[PDB]
Amino acid sequence: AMNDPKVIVALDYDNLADALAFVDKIDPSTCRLKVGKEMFTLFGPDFVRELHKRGFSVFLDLKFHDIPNTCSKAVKAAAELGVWMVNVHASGGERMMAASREILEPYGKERPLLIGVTVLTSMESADLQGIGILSAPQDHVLRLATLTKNAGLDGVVCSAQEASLLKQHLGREFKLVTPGIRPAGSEQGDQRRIMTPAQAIASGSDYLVIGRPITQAAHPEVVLEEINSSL
Amino acid sequence: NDPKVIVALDYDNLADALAFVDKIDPSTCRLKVGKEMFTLFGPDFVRELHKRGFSVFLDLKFHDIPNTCSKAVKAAAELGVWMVNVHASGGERMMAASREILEPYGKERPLLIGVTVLTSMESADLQGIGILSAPQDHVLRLATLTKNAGLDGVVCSAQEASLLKQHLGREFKLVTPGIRPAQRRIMTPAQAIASGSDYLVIGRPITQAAHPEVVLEEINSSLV
Ligand SMILES: [Cl-]
Ligand SMILES: [Cl-]
Ligand SMILES: [Cl-]
Ligand SMILES: [Cl-]
Ligand SMILES: [Mg+2]
Repeated sequence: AMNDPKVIVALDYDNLADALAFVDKIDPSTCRLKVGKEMFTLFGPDFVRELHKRGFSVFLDLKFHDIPNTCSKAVKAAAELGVWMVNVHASGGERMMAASREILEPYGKERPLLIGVTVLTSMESADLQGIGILSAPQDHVLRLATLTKNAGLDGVVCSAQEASLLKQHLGREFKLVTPGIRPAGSEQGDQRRIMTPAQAIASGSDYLVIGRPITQAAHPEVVLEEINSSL
Repeated sequence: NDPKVIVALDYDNLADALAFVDKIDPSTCRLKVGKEMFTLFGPDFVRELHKRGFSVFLDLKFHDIPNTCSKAVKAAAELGVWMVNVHASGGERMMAASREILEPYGKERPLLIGVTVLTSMESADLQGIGILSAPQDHVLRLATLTKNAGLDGVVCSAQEASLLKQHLGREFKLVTPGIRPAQRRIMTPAQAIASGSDYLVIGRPITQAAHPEVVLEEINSSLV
């Protein structure tokens, strides 16, 4: 029953000082941080180490996708860095995912959570047909999420719409990391067509990745506490 | 000039990697930095390789939504790398966005190369991820998608090279791993270049050699 902040703040800064100036405004007890391909390619593991020094848990969002040997060694490198969560493309296949899980076994209970990416949020039918996928996107997402589960991974990134059905098929403990949700207290957070954070969590999301609504706030600390209180 | 050999640097230790690079001349080869060394040692390692005079293929196979993939590719251009790759399975829009963001970096911009079907994927692996096409046919589809997006070439095997070169043209670059300088089942460097490969990615045959600079010199002389 330890502290488990549900909001993961996306850090997508092209400047290190701006990024750290933002982190200075928030508390590690109230959120987690996501470091993606942009900030990692620009600033590397030293940036992640600085976030760790500040006491934050980090989701290293690099979506590794390579042959099993290479993908597993990259995941091992994430474990050497001491990250809380790391992701891989399920499209890399079952053997790639299983090899990545296997290599983390020696890191014990503190090992990174290993999460699969199914179909990127930017992709719709047309984009999928372009890369040779003819099945309906929802069915393909379920295929890839099931592949991840069967490879022994800890969870997947998924939309709020997908969450309940994924828990039903894959288990109550399978971790669901959900992007695209806006604070109810923000502008366009009152819109009904997209789930609020409370609705997303009720639907099965375990974590909510949120970016600009927080990083652009005058008082991101206030926005986080409001999101948190509502969950 | 244009060294055709790209040496794979897959070390889990910085000192060991640098001791190896100390043995070779930057005029005789290029270097590949992948997900393992980049995750462990980051852009500072790539900058050290540039300081030593080497051109680098940053092999991180970016695969994300177009905005994010393009920002990662821009980060590669900011680092000054010679080549960077992305997964063609990220789709045409992701690849085109990555090319567009490189436009202002001029002629010195990183070459942008697509990854088609990973070497690890045979028919059974492909079925598992929702692909029912023969792997060779899927490679051709994804390589064509890469060219359509305006990219500079693809990573491809010795088996795939001549067919891709014939179909997609002389100027579309083919970067080929798995080659071994002289079993007869694996192509030699001269055989691969003749088959259409533009660059060769070579690992252990060079990194584990008693005299890596001699292996490189022998490979380079065999290509004419
Ligand atoms: Cl806070
Ligand atoms: Cl492998
Ligand atoms: Cl996008
Ligand atoms: Cl089948
Ligand atoms: Mg504070």
